[PDB]
Amino acid sequence: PHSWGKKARTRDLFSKGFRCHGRPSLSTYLAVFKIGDYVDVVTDPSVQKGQPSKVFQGKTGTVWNVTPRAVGVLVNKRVRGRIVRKKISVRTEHVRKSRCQQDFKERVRHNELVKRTGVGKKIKRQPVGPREGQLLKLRKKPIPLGAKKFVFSEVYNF
Amino acid sequence: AKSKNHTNHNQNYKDHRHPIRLKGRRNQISSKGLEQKLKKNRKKSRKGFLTPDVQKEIREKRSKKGEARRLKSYEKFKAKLPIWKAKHKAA
Amino acid sequence: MFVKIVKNRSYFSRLQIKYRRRREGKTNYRKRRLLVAQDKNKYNTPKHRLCVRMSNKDITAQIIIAKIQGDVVLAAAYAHELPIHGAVVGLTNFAGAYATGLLLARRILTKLGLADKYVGVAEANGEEYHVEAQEGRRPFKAFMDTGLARVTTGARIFAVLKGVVDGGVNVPHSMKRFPGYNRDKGEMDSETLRERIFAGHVAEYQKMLIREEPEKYQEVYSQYIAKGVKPGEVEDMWANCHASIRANPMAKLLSETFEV
Amino acid sequence: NKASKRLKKLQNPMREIRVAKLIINICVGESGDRLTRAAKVVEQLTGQTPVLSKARLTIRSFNIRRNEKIAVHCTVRGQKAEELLERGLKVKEFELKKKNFSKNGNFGFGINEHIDLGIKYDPNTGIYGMDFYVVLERRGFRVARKKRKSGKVGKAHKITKKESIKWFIEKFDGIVTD
Amino acid sequence: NNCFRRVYHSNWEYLLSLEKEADAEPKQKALRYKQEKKQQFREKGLKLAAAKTA
RNA sequence: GCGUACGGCCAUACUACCGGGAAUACACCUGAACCCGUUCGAUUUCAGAAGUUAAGCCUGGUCAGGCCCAGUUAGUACUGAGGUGGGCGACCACUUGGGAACACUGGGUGCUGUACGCUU
RNA sequence: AUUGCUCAGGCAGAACAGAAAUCUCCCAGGGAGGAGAAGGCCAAAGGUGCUGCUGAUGCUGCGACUCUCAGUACGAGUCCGAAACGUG
RNA sequence: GUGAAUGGGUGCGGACAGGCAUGCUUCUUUGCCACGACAGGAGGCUGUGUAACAGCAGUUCUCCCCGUCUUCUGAGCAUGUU
RNA sequence: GCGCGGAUAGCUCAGUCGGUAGAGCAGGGGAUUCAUAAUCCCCGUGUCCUUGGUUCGAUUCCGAGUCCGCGCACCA
Repeated sequence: PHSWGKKARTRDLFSKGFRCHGRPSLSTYLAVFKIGDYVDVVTDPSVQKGQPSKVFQGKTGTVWNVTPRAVGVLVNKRVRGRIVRKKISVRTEHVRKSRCQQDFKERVRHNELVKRTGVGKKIKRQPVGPREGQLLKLRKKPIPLGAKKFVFSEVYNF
Repeated sequence: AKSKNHTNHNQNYKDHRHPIRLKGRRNQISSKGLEQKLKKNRKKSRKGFLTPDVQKEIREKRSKKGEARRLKSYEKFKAKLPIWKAKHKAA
Repeated sequence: MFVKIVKNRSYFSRLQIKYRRRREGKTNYRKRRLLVAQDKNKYNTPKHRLCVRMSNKDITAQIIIAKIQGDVVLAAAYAHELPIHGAVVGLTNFAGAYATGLLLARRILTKLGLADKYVGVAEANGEEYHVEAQEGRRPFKAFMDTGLARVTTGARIFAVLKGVVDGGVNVPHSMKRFPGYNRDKGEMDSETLRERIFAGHVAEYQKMLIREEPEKYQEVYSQYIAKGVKPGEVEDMWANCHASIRANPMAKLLSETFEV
Repeated sequence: NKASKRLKKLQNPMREIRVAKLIINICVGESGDRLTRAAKVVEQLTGQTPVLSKARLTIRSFNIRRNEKIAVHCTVRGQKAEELLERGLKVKEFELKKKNFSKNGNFGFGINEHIDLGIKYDPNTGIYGMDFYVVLERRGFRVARKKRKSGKVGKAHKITKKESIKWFIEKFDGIVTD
Repeated sequence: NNCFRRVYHSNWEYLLSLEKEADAEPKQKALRYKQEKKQQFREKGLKLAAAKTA
């Protein structure tokens, strides 16, 4: 595209949402990050400082460093045939606590409370499988399904 | 004379010949870059670390602290147990 | 010739609305972000703020901890619960603001357990008291929150601030916004600050209005006269209220402080 | 009794119209010779130092540059405002015309010579014309003017051209032209 | 949905629940200590059953 | 059933118009000796409590504008994979999956946390 | 940096004065401004007045990084530690 | 103002998971004394086995409550236990 | 198609790197002359092709289209 700036091809990318402008609220600042935490690197255009590069826009990393106003995150980046562990120093306005492990932690806490108290059935999370045979009394009478006559008007309404 | 310069044609094939992996995934990452206060505090903490034998006897003492109460109450409960068992019989 | 309506359906559709408490004219969100944003190295270590707000007939001070659910309030103190300590009239004064700040400081230090350790100053001077730390728990540290009020040299916001500073809370502060301070030279006048803390200005004005113009003294200051207050007992009234507060901070009824 | 209650509501005391302010304005278009004397005469009328207004856009048709001081004015409020308003309306013989009133109720009028206003010495500064703009209010109008917990005045409390005209009729006992 | 509004709301609810977790974490820690005590008891009961049946 | 202080989410909360508001309040409100600030005690600061819910605030209404929700548009548009399918093409149909949007219809018009009170 | 204020434009009004001088009120999500190309961003403000300042090279042969990328440099930029300062 | 299909990042556990107790720190916190002092009551309780919960075992037992003494900040790194 | 220059009162030329404009001739009035020309005293005459940031203002700043002229267009 014959201009590779730090914010090239980011008209739609770094645009806020419809009726979503304004600097971030206090829920963004009252969040708490610890080393090892998983975080979505999601740039906030209302804050022009500490921004990550556009190449870490939807990347989930893990926290390795916590500074006063910013946080260090380790994000994997496929270069061409490798993966490199990029280190970003991104302020906490451009990062969110990732729920990527929320279901897993819910399930683990469930199974551990099961095996600690003796109640529950220890989720194993199989897929949605085939069903069994039913006899299905089912008063309802079937509706005649079939093709219908073609009407040029009802197709090309005007 | 005039060439056909840029192309990304065989690049995924070359890049996928061998598995696309991270070189060191289990390896630790250096402490360089970590915040200076946290590095200094790790150093000083480890300096102050007690030894495993001192820690073992510390934990032993902590366990022995509330022992006169615990053993007494437990033996009282154990004494009252057979009455409970004989009452549960009558059910 | 009509006016091209500007509050269109498209105007209303594309219009984004301010925050609720900003529409209410109540929250300064820039100062809020700057004050409450805690260093990410202090994982869930809140910043306690002395939020001080004022109305026409009352002065509220609160130790506040901002959380995502809401703000958690520790040891509030209002300038209408001074009567149970013996400050019956002249509430919302500079004297009343100092009194309610001192009440808040005593209350928070009790709730925390630092009341008998950090006492601050009991005979209210006008000078600088910075809460000196001791061997064990450091003094409670809170940060001033003025909100939408205007800061001026001699405001009741800073009367409350001086109240809590003397009560023992380690609020960072300079004297640059106190009645004694002279911006030109850069120096305080502890005597004029003390006189304003004990309402020497109000008492002197009332003595002046009794000397001359003995009709404005009943136009204004009518309930000063309705109560048993007199120009000359105001200062020791506020002194006794300070003593009573420091005696029983967490008092809610008159049976605690009086009838003894 | 709906009618009784609503008549008493609109006959509340807090609905008495006052004079929020009176603005004395002298736009000369010049930059210091006549402008200093305009400032002096307006500070003799009012009792406070005036404020000097500069030109927005250089207009080579009115001989005004940008940032060049071209006018002077003063905002009086209260006792001297009522007095000076009475003086101006006396100059105009307490008659006024309906067009002089705004859609929001505020009104105005300009006079050509100020000596009649009770100013003694003419030639030290010179006859100066000026604009008296009177802005009305009721007690309660500061809800839009303050900063914390500010709202905006309700339609019942806002003053209109009709009641502004009738108030200027009753007080000052005057006339309003078509 | 997948709206920015929906995603931001889900994140705000996540942060709310993390806050409530940290708010009731002491009580939870007491409960979990008692639960580990009961797990100790269960393990030792199983051990006694095995040693008596052998 | 509510008030105030601080909030979180930031219109089901906004905008306009028409009404009602018990208590605590909040608010308008009164003055300028001081602290302080102004061209103007308007804002602001200080000091008060004579009056008023008139406005602010709260609350009720509106097939109001907006916003939100559900239906519906619609298995329509689009589309991954497939064919020695059709067609001169333009493009279309089929097989196997995924599957909207505007519009239209109708309904709704903040929830709530901490503290201090009112209502008792 | 504190702090106060709110912009484009518009209705209405005021001697000369008019389309356009200055003043007043209401409306105005930004249709202004932020040096410049375009894009993004921003309203008790990353706008602007006043004022105070010099943090316009964070002491070093001083760090980890990011864009570029060969994961080289220059450059540009983010994040830190602590001396000394500005403003509050 | 909406927004697919196809896509991209991350996560999906040990038999290293998860829980529990304790230590250290010049870092953080108001959060130290304290690796301290004191301490009552109720109880067919707890576990394995069961929809018949019968039966069987007793381990510093269960609850008020991980109590009170103003009441005990986190983080990082370790020591043990399961 | 390429590169460049130019459009300013009736004619010809200045002013073209932002605070409204000139020179000569011309045209209109008066005078000298018997009368015209020369000569003397005066006067008006230009939205600076047309279109946009316009720094507060543009002939004078950039940006397109018109109108006029110039040069280049080779080995083919």
